[PDB]
Amino acid sequence: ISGTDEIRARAEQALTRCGVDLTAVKGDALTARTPLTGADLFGLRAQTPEDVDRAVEAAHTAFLTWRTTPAPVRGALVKRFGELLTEHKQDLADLVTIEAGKIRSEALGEVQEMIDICDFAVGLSRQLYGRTMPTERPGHRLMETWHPLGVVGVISAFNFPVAVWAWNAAVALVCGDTVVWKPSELTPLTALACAALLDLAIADAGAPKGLNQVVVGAADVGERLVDSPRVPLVSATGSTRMGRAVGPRVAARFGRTILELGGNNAAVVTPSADLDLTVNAAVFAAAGTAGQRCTTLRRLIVHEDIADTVVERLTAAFERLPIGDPFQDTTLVGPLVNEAAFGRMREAVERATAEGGTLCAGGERQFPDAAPGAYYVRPALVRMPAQTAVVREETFAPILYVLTYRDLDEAIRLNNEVPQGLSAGIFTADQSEAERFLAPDGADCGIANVNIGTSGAEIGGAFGGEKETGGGRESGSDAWRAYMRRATNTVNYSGRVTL
Amino acid sequence: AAISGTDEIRARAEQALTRCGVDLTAVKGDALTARTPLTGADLFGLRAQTPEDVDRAVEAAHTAFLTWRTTPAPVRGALVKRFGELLTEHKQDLADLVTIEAGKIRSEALGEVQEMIDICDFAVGLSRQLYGRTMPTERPGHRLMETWHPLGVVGVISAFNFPVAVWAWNAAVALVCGDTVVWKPSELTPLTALACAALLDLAIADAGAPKGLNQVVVGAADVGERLVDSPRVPLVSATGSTRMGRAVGPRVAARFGRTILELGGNNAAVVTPSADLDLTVNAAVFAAAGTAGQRCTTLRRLIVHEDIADTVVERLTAAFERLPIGDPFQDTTLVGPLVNEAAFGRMREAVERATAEGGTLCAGGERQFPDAAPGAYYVRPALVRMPAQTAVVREETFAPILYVLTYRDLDEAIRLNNEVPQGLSAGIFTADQSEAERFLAPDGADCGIANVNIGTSGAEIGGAFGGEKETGGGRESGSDAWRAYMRRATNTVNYSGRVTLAQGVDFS
Amino acid sequence: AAISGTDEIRARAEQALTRCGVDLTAVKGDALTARTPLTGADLFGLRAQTPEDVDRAVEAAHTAFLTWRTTPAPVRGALVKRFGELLTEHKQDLADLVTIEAGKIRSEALGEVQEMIDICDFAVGLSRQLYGRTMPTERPGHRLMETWHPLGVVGVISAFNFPVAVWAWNAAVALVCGDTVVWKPSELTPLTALACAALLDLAIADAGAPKGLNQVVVGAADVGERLVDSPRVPLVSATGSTRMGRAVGPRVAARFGRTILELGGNNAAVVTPSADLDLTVNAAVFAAAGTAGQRCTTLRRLIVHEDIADTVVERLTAAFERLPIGDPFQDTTLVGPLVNEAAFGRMREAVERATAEGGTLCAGGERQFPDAAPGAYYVRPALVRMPAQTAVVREETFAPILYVLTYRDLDEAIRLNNEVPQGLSAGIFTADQSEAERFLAPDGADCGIANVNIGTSGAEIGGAFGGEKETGGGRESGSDAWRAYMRRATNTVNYSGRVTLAQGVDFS
Amino acid sequence: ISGTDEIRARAEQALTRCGVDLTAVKGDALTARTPLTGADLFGLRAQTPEDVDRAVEAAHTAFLTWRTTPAPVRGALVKRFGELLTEHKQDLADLVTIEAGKIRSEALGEVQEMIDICDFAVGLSRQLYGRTMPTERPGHRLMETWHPLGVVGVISAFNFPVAVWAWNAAVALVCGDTVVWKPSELTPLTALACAALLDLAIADAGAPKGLNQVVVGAADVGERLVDSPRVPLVSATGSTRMGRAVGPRVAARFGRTILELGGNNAAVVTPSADLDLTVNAAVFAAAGTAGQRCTTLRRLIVHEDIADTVVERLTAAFERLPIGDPFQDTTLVGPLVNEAAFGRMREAVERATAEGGTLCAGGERQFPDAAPGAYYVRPALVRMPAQTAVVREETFAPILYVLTYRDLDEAIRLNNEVPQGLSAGIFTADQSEAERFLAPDGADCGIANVNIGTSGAEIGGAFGGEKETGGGRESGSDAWRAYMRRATNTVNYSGRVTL
Ligand SMILES: O=C(O)c1ccccn1
Ligand SMILES: O=C(O)c1ccccn1
Ligand SMILES: O=C(O)c1ccccn1
Repeated sequence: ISGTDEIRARAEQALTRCGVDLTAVKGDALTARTPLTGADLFGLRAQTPEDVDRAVEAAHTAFLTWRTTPAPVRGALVKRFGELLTEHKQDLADLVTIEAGKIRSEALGEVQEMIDICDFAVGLSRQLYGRTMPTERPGHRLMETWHPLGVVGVISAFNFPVAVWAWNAAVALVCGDTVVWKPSELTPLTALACAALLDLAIADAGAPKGLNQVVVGAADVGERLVDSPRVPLVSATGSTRMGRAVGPRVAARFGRTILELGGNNAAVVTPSADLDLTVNAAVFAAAGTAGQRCTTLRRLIVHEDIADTVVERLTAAFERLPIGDPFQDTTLVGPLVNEAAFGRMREAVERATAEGGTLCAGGERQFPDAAPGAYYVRPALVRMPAQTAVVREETFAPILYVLTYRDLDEAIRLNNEVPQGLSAGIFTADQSEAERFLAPDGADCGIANVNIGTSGAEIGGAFGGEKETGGGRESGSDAWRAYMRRATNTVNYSGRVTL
Repeated sequence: AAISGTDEIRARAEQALTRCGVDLTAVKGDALTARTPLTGADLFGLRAQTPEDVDRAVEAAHTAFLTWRTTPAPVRGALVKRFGELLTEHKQDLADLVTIEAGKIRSEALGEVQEMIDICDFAVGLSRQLYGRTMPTERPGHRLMETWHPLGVVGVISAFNFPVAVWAWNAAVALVCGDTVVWKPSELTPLTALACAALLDLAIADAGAPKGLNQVVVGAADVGERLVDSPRVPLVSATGSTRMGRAVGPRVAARFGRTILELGGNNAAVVTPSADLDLTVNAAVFAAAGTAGQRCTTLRRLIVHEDIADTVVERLTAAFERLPIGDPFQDTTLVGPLVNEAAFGRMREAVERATAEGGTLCAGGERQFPDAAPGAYYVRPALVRMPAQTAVVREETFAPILYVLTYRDLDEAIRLNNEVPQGLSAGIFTADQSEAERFLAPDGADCGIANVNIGTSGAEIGGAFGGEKETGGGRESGSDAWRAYMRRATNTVNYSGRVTLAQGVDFS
Repeated sequence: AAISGTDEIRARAEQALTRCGVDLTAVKGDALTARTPLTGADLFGLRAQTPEDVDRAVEAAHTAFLTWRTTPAPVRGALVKRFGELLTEHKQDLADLVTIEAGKIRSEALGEVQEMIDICDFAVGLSRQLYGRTMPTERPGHRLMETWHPLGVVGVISAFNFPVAVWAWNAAVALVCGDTVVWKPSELTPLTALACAALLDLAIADAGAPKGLNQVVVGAADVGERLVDSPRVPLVSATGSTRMGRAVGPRVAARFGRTILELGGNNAAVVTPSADLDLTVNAAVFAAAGTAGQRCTTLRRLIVHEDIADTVVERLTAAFERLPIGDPFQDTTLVGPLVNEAAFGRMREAVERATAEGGTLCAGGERQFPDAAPGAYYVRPALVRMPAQTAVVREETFAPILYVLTYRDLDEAIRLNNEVPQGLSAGIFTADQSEAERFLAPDGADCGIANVNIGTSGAEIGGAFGGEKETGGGRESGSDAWRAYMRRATNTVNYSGRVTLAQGVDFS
Repeated sequence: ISGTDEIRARAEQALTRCGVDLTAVKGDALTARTPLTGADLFGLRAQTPEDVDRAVEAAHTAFLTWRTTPAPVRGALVKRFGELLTEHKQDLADLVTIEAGKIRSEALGEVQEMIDICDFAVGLSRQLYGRTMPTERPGHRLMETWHPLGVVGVISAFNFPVAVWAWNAAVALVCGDTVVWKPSELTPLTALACAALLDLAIADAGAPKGLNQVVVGAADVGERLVDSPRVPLVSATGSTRMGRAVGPRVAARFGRTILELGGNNAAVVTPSADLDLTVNAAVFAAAGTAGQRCTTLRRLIVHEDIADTVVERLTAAFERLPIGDPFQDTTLVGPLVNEAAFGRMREAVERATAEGGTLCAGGERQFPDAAPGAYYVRPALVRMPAQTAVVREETFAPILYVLTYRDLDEAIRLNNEVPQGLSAGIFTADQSEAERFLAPDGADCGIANVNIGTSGAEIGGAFGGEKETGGGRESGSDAWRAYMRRATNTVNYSGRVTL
């Protein structure tokens, strides 16, 4: 396993290359850390709640200029940012691996997501389409226009520490908004590097300095951002608890929220499923990112006629998964984020067996003496007699519960029964089963796929889910509309009014 | 003036209800009462639903939804078409009930029923659209699309002032979107809702549609609160005063539900030096005094350039003095009564406070013929010239009070428009091309509706209706407002038989 | 079988025309004749328009357009709503005329009239949409939008086989788009057009709309040609055989006009090894034999996997032998007559040539009860097994002939589908998820309509209807097909008071 | 004036820098030329009609691969092309000035149009939106999809020798089409440079070589392209004669055309017009590019109450226009393209005075001895008593006809009376007049603007016009739909059919 001194030097190098002034951000209030060894990297300055208020003030002042800057000019800034991200892709990806623990190929993919949404937002900057339409009034004209909203508060999580902010910031900036970003306390360095690169693009563009600001600190900092009367939109990604904080209190001040609170995602495996395809897809979606994606596969609903062979094949695969240092290309499963994540995983597996389940593979901590402060775990495969309490309540860990069904409508009911609703997949060769799964009475999730897993999503699609996932959408399609305000304009050019 | 008697109003209400298919014996009772602002009197008592009845109604609506959501949308549109035909057939009867319960003049009552018919026609068109998207995917041998699906039971909370059109907007759209509806009408206007529901129930019977597609729950606040709190109601659409917002918005958010909120406006019009004054005075009177100042879109603030402020006030003063106030069934009437005594009280307190904050009462504000209908509150709309936009101006009163403010620079007029906490509609009267465009620009008026040379009530079925800030953010009726009634799904379909292998490893 | 007599048909036609408001005395004459495929006989003579009359009709339609184009689209929609109500009222009468002139069975005639009603409902929705766009501009202090405007007079050329629905698609959409219409119906089906126009003229009178919004011109080819050549007709919508294409397309292009061309299809269905054979045989019979093979969307080629080809042919042979052929007014009839003797002649020549090109006639092809109605051509649909897709298979005959081809690899079936010069509709019958998606993929079926587990007539109001290659490229009815009836404008609005100075020089 | 030897060396340098192999393209069949001096630069190889057939075959073979290449991957090629255009912007702009004669600032702007449509097309590559919509059939699903069309024939003109092709090629390539480009015989070098840069992007992307090909030659080459049965779309830009060739014969083989055949564009000047704004706007739109834009202002319809002062101000401005070498930054008006252009201009002015008009300014050839083979002319200002034959028939030269009106509806009628219909503008301070001009009974053109001239257009808008302009649209909004084919798909998953 990579040494902590080596990791710290890599982090400082990447930060410096991305334009971070290490002397200016170091301090004693917070500590950067790495799940690779569990070690603290170095101390950081923190922001206070008054700092948040000052940051919102600076973002709002920037917004007053940015909102009348033509959207194609705002797109030119985002185009330049994408060029800088391309130039520093490896440096940023190193920070993503160091702080989030994800393997390098996934860290590079996450940085590429940033570049791709930049390119998409540059296209959007000439669109942001409203409508023109007839009016019933003679000698009048009617249209619908879209306008910049204001300061956007972005709350992101540890597991996608750069892509979620990029989704929000690339779209928000092209929409004429400004951004105040509160990253996860677990992943501040990625955010500092992102912000420094964007500040460089802002300088090159001659744009206002307050277009984007990062606030580093604990829960009190994020609370102050959520409560700000000058933040009309809060975009929050995290686990379910973040909804009951953020949603209601922003609603209480008549603000808007985009909430994406994770999922408890299932795939249905029908009798005609290609089992090699299904096993590969399930392994990648259940074990990838050590089960720490919003879209992670956590429930496999398998037809009773193939359930035994599917569990046998998955058991063999799970026993073969390469666990290790996420900087090694041979690794598929890196570490969990911290000790509490490991403890919660162990507690879920213990509860599952007490609720009648059978642990088929995985669950054991790997090479603890190689890094006693880090938690490398083999993903767990648990066969369950029913969708019990532990199955319905998501644990943010690599645990794949296997359930059986006979009738497709019951598989759909099992998919839909849980409180979350992010993504779902069906593996089938049957044309009708595929369509039934995607029909109005099929899977109820925001993402519903055929013959690809629960992480099957891309930039051009709206990303998000239903029920306790929170209802928000980000990235593609017309998700941008949540960052602007609609106006309906009637124009009288006839000189008369009804008497 | 001569005001209809309560007994004459009751007889007309009962005739209208019977013609619309309501069983008077079944809906009458002793728990609540129907009433009329025309005299302030109770008409007759009504049976009420309990909170338990609300839960039963929601569960029955959900059962109906389980069938309706797989009924093809064009077939769902056929039901709405049939309902529109019944509304057309009973337009006069329903308009009678709107005048009786809301107090609005006959022509406005007819226009509100026509709004229902028009949104039915619009929703029938939508029933073949409800467009999602197909789009490229980056993955070879895959397809990508976005689809829209029926959401579930929609709870509709409506207000006294548009007792049929708001529900119609929500129900016509929700039904073609595959949703079902539980409607809590205003405690002040139950009869209009009973008549609407009876006509829709006839359409449902004619169509062979599920019986639980729409239900009216008649009750007080505990009935409405139970509807808002139901875990089986994924969307609550609420129209009412600002206080409905902090109620409904956070509560529904707390259970991961969706809301559409339209909580009224404090709407302003800017009058520039080049304004056509005949056009402007007519538009301002209609928008300030119409519906006795009880529209969400009512004109409450007039922001007039200092060069023409004196002549505009003179003309408005004369016009307000000529307003015909009386029984809303008489064709001569332009201004009917306020809804109840509490509305009159709040109006008088606002006018008194405006004069204490430095304002000058230019016209109106007095109760008319109080002895002719002692329980009813007919008032002349008030015109108040204000030296600044003080607290009483920024706090909207649901009453016909028009505050006149002066400005010099257009950016000051825009700031005056935007400074209030509401944000429903705004208008600018100008002959100047650049001023009109500046008012509508991103740094212009901040409202959900922003118009040129038409007042703050200038809106129509085809546009999205709603506003910003404390108005609540929701949109109803036109454009793609229907998307709030459905859930988006993003679908990736793999037909390649292959998946990307993580780290190149094949686990098979 | 028992076939209605010409005199009984004429009496029913005259009753239907009178009920729809046609003045029989005014339209009768000696220039042309109405006829019926049920017996092949002339019904009665009609007055005809001259080419000069066409120019007069176009100029009158243009005068109407000058008023209609500034009539608000929702008001234009109200006219179309009224027309839909009259169509609903006279559905049976109009369907009688469709059966009499086109020869299609009662249920199909009723369905075609219902298509008219449905597109009216759709167009009423469109009348509040006709959406353009608003979008950012790169220029500070400017605004940018895209608007859609009424185009002008639309010339509609329709065919005998859908004598009312095609005009309805064009007219309902054109009218709400602010256009006016001059309609040249098939020389074979004038009475349906006279009845439609009389009902629309009543709607126009009820609405107080301009009288020249729609006119029917009754004539031969010189009347149609004058319409196509008119410099006052910016859009010609033409439905007919392939030969209508090289006529209309280039001529209208030569005067910088626009065309919508839908020139029929040579439509195929692929039957894969996993196809549900009961579903497939029923769908194939309905799509091949329905309307006596005289739909633009008729199934003419069946591309069947070699593993199931023998059993599919056996089942189709038995089904074709059981088809009930007879008078289309009898409820027992599924297959009515071909339109005329020339259609029968071309069918016999194609079947004879197919057997000479190596094919095997499996069922049908014979004229039924020739002595019962000697001037009418009732035929049993032909089923022909072909060893290859030879010339006669690639050249479509407007007759019920189903050619059966075999394949092994799906890419071969797709090539067989795509190899013909027409490109209207295609279908695949399969239980396999990947085959269904492959058929619809960019390298799949090349047609304008491509379906899974539904035949080649699987289309509906909400979709754009039309095809590719020699089908002609046009789209009608649903989605945003309406844009072909309007002109796009891109509007930049400067409110900044400034312009970019070329080379920085201020010439003022 | 720049010397021919200097110009030739600049052209060869720019070509080489853009990757052109000078030995491979030089020949004896055609000659490159420059309007700066009228001189021939050097000889070029030409293609034969069989070469066109071979090029179409190669483009079609490329199309069979490109049409299943995911559109976002096709967008990555266009993104790379835009980067190469940015890198070689000055080199390409030099070739545009040398061949088209336009001043360097306009040549740079035209190359920037290419870069901007590349960025827009990269956004489109994740959109290309069809629809999903309800079906009336129980247990069915309905959608509308868009598919690559095939080989696109592009015919461009001398006056925008790179931007028009870029509009067509960036959109076509993202739409999965391939391109065969026949540039103007007058401007082959720009096309060779564009094609070489795109071939470099294709090589970097690993894309098929036949995605884009240039065919250099005379009318027989373009005719063979237009007639090809494997070219389903022809996009043609040029003067009106190109419509009656291209439109009807492509229609005769059931192909599709996009036609943009220029304009006879007018601006209305109302009594409340800002006259400083109007004079500047009119001078730029009438005299820019020496009157050789499709969007050039050719008709000024001025209210009678201000007509005298507007003509006086325009006369003064026209007398002050800087005519000269388009490589000199002081130049506003460069040369006309060739002697025939000058002759046609002179003939139009002579006809205008015979039809009752008064030449107020301009029309004289400038410094002929400085370059006897080049035609530098001062733009002509002609006051006309009515919209006579010469006013209604466009001459591709800087001639601005001044007409008077009193009632706005008559100004609109004068605007609309001509056979072309590309662009129109109104200069007014009056809110109602502005809206009346843009209303359904207002200006009939494809582009209709307020307080900006007839060249007021940009990437995000659909570009094109009505009537004899030809009806086509290019560039923005959903112009891309003309490059693809619509499919309507009904999917039955219920297992049943109506009996
Ligand atoms: O305030 C208004 O103008 C309004 C409110 C609801 C429904 C219709 N109109
Ligand atoms: O061929 C068809 O199926 C068709 C043609 C025109 C109108 C309706 N249907
Ligand atoms: O005439 C114009 O302004 C034009 C023409 C083609 C491309 C860009 N601009």
